[PDB]
Amino acid sequence: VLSEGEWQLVLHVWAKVEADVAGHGQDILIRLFKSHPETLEKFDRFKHLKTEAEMKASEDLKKHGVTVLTALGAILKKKGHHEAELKPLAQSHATKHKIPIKYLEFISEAIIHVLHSRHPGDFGADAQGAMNKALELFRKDIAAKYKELGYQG
Ligand code: HEM
Ligand SMILES: [Zn+2]
Ligand SMILES: [Zn+2]
Repeated sequence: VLSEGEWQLVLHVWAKVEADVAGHGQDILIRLFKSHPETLEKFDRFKHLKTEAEMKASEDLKKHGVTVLTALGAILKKKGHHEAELKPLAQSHATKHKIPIKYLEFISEAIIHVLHSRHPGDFGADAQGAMNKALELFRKDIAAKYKELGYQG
């Protein structure tokens, strides 16, 4: 798991995200969809977006990026004790949206990339390592719930 020093790194970086939730959210979803256009196919809501310029122009996509980062932030702030927050998310993503764990890996890479792009000075390799560990813990706990419900992978 994460050391206290590592949680400190994660939580101090997150405060920088909270200074511009919509901007980070929009950048992360666009990075995901450009890097892995197969992920776009899971969203009936967005699958009509064919080009990067169309994604940037979508107010609805920006709104969902706020939804995603708000939910992720609430989880990170629980410092590993996130069972009540994580369970409804695992439920809906396994049983309704049908999102494979690999796509959670892809969005984790997108988050790291955008944090680096927006915060090149402050987001050094130690914070990157710590953020990677936090996102791994998130995936590990979701995967456990997926396995319980008989989805896993
Ligand atoms: C950081 C990881 C993620 C977080 C925190 C997250 C959070 C959420 C939240 C809070 C909702 C709305 C409530 C719900 O339906 O559960 C949602 C909806 C959804 N999510 Fe996720 N999500 C994440 C990753 C993904 C990925 C990687 C995909 C697909 C590749 C995905 C697909 C969806 C879809 C299809 C919906 C329904 C959207 C709609 O039609 O309104 N999510 N997400
Ligand atoms: Zn891909
Ligand atoms: Zn706008």
